[PDB]
Amino acid sequence: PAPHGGILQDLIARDALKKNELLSEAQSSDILVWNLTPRQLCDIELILNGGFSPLTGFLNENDYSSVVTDSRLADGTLWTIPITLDVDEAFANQIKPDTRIALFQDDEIPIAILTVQDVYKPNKTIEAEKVFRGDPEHPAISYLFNVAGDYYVGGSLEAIQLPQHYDYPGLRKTPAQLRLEFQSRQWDRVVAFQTRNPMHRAHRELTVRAAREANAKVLIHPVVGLTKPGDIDHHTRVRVYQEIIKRYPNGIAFLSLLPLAMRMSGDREAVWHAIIRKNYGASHFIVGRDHAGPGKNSKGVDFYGPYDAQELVESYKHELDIEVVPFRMVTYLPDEDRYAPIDQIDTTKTRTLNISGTELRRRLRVGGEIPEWFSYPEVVKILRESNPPRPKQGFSIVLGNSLTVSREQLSIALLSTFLQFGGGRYYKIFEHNNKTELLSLIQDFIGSGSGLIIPNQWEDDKDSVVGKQNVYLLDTSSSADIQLESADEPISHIVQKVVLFLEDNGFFVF
Amino acid sequence: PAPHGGILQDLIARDALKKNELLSEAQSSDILVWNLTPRQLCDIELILNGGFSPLTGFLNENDYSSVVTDSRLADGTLWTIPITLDVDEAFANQIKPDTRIALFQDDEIPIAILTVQDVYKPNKTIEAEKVFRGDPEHPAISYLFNVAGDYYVGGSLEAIQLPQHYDYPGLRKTPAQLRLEFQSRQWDRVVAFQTRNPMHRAHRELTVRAAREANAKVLIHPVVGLTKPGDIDHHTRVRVYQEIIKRYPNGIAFLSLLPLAMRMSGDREAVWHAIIRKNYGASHFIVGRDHAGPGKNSKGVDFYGPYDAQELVESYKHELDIEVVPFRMVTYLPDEDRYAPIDQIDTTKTRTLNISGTELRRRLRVGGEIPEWFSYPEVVKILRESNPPRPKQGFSIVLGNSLTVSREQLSIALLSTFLQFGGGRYYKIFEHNNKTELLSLIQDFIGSGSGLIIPNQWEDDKDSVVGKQNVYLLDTSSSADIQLESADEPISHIVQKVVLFLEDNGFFVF
Amino acid sequence: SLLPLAMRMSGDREAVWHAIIRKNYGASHFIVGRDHAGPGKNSKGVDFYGPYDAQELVESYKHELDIEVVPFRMVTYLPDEDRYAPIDQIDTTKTRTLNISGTELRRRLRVGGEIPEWFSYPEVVKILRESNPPRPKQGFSIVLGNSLTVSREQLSIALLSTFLQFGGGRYYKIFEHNNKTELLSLIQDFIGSGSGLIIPNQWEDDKDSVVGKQNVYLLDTSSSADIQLESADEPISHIVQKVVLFLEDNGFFVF
Ligand SMILES: Nc1ncnc2c1ncn2[C@@H]1O[C@H](COP(=O)(O)OP(=O)(O)O)[C@@H](O)[C@H]1O
Ligand SMILES: Nc1ncnc2c1ncn2[C@@H]1O[C@H](COP(=O)(O)OP(=O)(O)O)[C@@H](O)[C@H]1O
Ligand SMILES: Nc1ncnc2c1ncn2[C@@H]1O[C@H](COP(=O)(O)OP(=O)(O)O)[C@@H](O)[C@H]1O
Ligand SMILES: [Ca+2]
Ligand SMILES: [Ca+2]
Ligand SMILES: [Ca+2]
Ligand SMILES: [Ca+2]
Ligand SMILES: [Ca+2]
Ligand SMILES: [Ca+2]
Ligand SMILES: [Ca+2]
Ligand SMILES: [Ca+2]
Ligand SMILES: [Mg+2]
Ligand SMILES: [Mg+2]
Ligand SMILES: [Mg+2]
Ligand SMILES: [Mg+2]
Ligand SMILES: [Mg+2]
Ligand code: NA
Ligand code: NA
Ligand code: NA
Ligand code: NA
Ligand code: NA
Ligand code: NA
Ligand code: NA
Ligand code: NA
Ligand code: NA
Ligand code: NA
Ligand code: NA
Ligand code: NA
Ligand code: NA
Ligand code: NA
Ligand code: NA
Ligand code: NA
Repeated sequence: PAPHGGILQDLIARDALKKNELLSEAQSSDILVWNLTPRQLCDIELILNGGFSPLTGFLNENDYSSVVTDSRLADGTLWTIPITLDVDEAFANQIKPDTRIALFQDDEIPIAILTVQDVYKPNKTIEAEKVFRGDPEHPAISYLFNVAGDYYVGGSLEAIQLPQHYDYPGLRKTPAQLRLEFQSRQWDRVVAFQTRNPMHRAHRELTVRAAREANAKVLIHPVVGLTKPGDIDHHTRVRVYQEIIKRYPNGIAFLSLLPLAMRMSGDREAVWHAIIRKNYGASHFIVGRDHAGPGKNSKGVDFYGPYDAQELVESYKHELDIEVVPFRMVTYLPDEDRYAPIDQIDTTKTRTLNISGTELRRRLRVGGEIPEWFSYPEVVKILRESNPPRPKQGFSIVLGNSLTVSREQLSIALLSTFLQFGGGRYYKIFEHNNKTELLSLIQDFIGSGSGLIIPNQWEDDKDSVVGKQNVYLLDTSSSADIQLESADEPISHIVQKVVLFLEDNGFFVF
Repeated sequence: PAPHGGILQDLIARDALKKNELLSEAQSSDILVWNLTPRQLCDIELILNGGFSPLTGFLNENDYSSVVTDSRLADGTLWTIPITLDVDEAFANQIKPDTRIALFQDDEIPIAILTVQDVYKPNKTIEAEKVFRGDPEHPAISYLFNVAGDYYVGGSLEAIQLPQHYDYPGLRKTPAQLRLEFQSRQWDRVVAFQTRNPMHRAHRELTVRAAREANAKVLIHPVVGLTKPGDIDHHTRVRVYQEIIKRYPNGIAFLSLLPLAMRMSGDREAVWHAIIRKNYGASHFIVGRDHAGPGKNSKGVDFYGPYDAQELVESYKHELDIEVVPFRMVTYLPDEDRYAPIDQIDTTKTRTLNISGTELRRRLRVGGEIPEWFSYPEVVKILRESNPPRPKQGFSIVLGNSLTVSREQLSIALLSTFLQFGGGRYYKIFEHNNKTELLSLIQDFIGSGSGLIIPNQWEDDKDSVVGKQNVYLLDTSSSADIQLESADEPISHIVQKVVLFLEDNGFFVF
Repeated sequence: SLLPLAMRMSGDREAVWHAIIRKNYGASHFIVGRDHAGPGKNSKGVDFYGPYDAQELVESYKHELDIEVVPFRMVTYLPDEDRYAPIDQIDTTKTRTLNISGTELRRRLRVGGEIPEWFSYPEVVKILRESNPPRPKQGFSIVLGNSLTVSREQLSIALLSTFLQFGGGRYYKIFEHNNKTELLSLIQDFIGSGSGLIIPNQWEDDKDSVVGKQNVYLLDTSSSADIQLESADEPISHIVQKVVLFLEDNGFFVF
């Protein structure tokens, strides 16, 4: 179909003969400069290549406002997710309309020149409530208040180059490129599948049913920009994707990475995804159970209904101009050894089985087996590889402040004890001396699979610097992970408590 | 047999009723204090428990001198290795005979009180030449000039407690304890086997032949103090030992760890080992090929003859008072599938096979297979565990100073590139800013299996702080590990050069 | 078809006989390969019959036998071509051959050694191993020599308790024969059953014939003892180690 708005806004192509000129300007000693944030680098790349057609810059207050209260741009164009350039009060104060800002990446690569139209201070509460449904735990809302700048700068863009990427160099197809790919193959019907997790049997089966139902070729269009905090990294996922694609019949599917920054905005996001995919050249778009949803909040309540996205997309049907292929929960059928949409089976006279993400996360962490029927073995291998079971995980033991025994001696005792177990983990007594340059390394080591023995706590003001994962506190405090009987407890006693704690949590296996 | 000199000098036992008193003195605000070095902690523990009988303190100039030129103590007692308390000029200058020094461990645990007899400044060249054969590459000589203090403090000792150890708590038997062990079992003939490497098939067979020839039980008495730089760590070895001991027939062998600090002093060391083992209660002592030798120097010449130790031990035969069980190179016989002393086979009409240490080190580093006939599979598994093949090893890439491209961008490019390979390694751009507190972590990460991308070199004055292993230099310099064509070489070009280099070196396997 | 014939191992004469027998049984052709019906070599290593004496004798009686003889030259293995063939059809010069002799096979079976996939079929080898078990599965007997001066009762118990701790499936017993042949004749039944027997003392020479010498070892100071003691009064623990290591050296024990 035609790109949203009718015109593919590939500004890289549009501004080709301006490149050298824009470049010089971007590099002048007088232009105002803003180094894009991660999500901003994600958004700007989708703007500059026509992925966000009709957009051609970041939303001004007029367009922004309409998107928030209307799910439409000011001119009425269907558009549900606001794409804005969020800056701080400091930077904002130097901006005036007509001003031109050079937007850099990594403070080194000139990306584009923004021509300021306005500078407004959005009401984050409204955006939170109206666009993301107001639950404070919602990924988009937390980002909105905890990461996003408080001032939005609207304005038109002029492309210099798309953000730089040194990984998966040829796989990040642009709308024009993809469109050219489908064309060289004479693909006039393509059903796109969005995804931010690894693909298992259910997915392969669901995408193939789609391909069969729609009579169209398959485009595995995974998101490699920004997803949900805690998701599997995209590298591991690309591997999973490249492997699973080999399970489809020869010549039926194409893999292209989308550098989109998700919002986990359930239904609104689905509408947005469809618009994006249309721009990229797709004729059909899959929308399954809880599309783009962030699951449930800590209270166990749903951020979105399992089919809210499908319903919203359906209501915008005659406007989207891209065919939606909706799916009901695709589950496993033991007795027939096959998958199928839940709406096609009698959940009464047929048994179903389902390993949820939580359940999978758990198996991977315990080294548990994952059913041959659940996912393909190569996929699971890749997953285990970057999401190792406890006996391969790193950790850190912190000698609480309440501790009254010799910290030096207790440290050594823990070190020498861990050492005898053997098994391949690296251990170290890590003294941070409250130096954040050190505190920031604690997780790098845990991430490397190492066991760190930390002689003492760090200032509360520095706590943010440290990644709490696999970081256990040894103290008499009720809120200690490994609680001591008393601050003066004999070392050997403490050592056993710690060993048994770590062994009870899978770090040690004898 | 009786301990050397006739009296077991278990000073812990001797000074039992002085402990509280010595303790108080050691902790007085007026006594001179010296924190023992690693080798000194190894030596003092062998002195305090009677392992170095007849010694009861560190050698004074008279005794030291005799050992160096006579291989005997001043009184004529056969003794080949000098055991001295080496301190620096600063400390030495505060010492006077009759002075009492409190010797601590980790600046916290009071070990003993030394009563100074003298303070002399040895001629390290004579000791080097006369005791260790003068080759500068010799482990004991290098230590002598590079680590040992320049002033020796002779004097008698008074025990407070043996150095503290939190690992393998019950396995470090003292001479008295071991003697009691052998006794409770009614072992009146025990052949001891010294070792600082892992034990393979040859070892098991040779120690069993010894047990059969000598009609004695087997004592696997491994060194866990200090050995040769580069040796397998003692923890990995203790595991190897505890595993291999299960291959001997039920009730024939005993394992006890010896906290001795080796000198790699070939023949002199063998004589010493025999004296030590006798003190510990052994009736027989094995002395095989190149006993306690450090191999060859970089020039490929032998530090000691393959049987120099056997010959020296043989010349001191009637003095040692402990039976020596000599062995000729024990090798493998393919066709008969068995091991045997080289002196018992016709190297003419029978074929032999031998995987040397170098060869083994190599296989372990490439992930190569180790013959079922060479070592036991569990042993090899443990070895692989702590001596992982390249695809599991950590490394560091250093952006040379000559580099002219963007260091930030090249770093990110290398990061993103390594990331796509997947496979379990952790990567990080590590900025040290010449801070030694950071430089000193480079090897901790390499040791943890991580790949570090270092944006720039460090001051030459700080070079010592970093462990050179798996640390590669990317530069135009002729002496660069990964040599660049030119300082301005395009990033993608550099990235490929680095990738292929790492892949050529086993770090990456596709 | 099974032939209840009692062989004579009479090489060439026997081959002629076999042909006559097979003809009676209805055969039209009879194979006569290398060293047909020969008993190998005597202890001195000399051949009882030439490798082809049988073929030659059969050939001389050719027109009388009235049954066709199909002679074969040593059929051997060819590694590089992975196939068998008569030695007379290959150039033992430009082609390499391999051969696992009976002795060699007997040996592998006794040590639990592997037998090449190319030598025999795996099911065959399994069946062979089953009834010709490797040493760690074999039975044996230790005999406390007459020269022994230590307590026979105590040494017996010591050996019993020691073997017991090794575990692994073998059955052990102190077997007193009291020179009764009805008992001596059971020694091999037990060895044959895989058991380890500890025999407190020797048996009269007149009864020696009654016992099957296989896997029966003599512990004594005598020069002709299988496990030689240093002295008749050697302490028990010392003797026990000597015996254990002897048995382990002979594959009976594997740790
Ligand atoms: N079991 C399932 N049944 C139907 N649809 C599914 C199922 N699992 C995943 N999907 C759909 O696959 C697509 C991508 O899956 P996933 O990455 O987990 O979520 P997201 O929608 O956040 O990208 C979504 O449209 C989702 O609704
Ligand atoms: N293949 C061998 N043949 C003969 N003796 C050997 C062999 N391997 C090891 N040994 C002997 O085993 C003992 C311990 O071996 P090792 O740990 O390698 O050396 P070290 O003497 O430095 O502890 C030494 O007496 C050594 O000479
Ligand atoms: N490798 C061989 N090459 C040629 N002939 C063989 C070979 N092996 C066995 N034969 C022949 O197979 C027949 C039966 O073999 P075998 O049972 O070992 O001997 P026997 O003649 O005593 O029954 C004999 O004719 C023998 O010569
Ligand atoms: Ca704010
Ligand atoms: Ca729900
Ligand atoms: Ca207390
Ligand atoms: Ca010096
Ligand atoms: Ca040599
Ligand atoms: Ca140039
Ligand atoms: Ca012959
Ligand atoms: Ca006697
Ligand atoms: Mg990009
Ligand atoms: Mg989902
Ligand atoms: Mg100690
Ligand atoms: Mg050696
Ligand atoms: Mg035959
Ligand atoms: Na249309
Ligand atoms: Na910079
Ligand atoms: Na509100
Ligand atoms: Na349709
Ligand atoms: Na709903
Ligand atoms: Na538990
Ligand atoms: Na003596
Ligand atoms: Na201290
Ligand atoms: Na020599
Ligand atoms: Na003597
Ligand atoms: Na002797
Ligand atoms: Na090479
Ligand atoms: Na003949
Ligand atoms: Na006839
Ligand atoms: Na014929
Ligand atoms: Na032997």
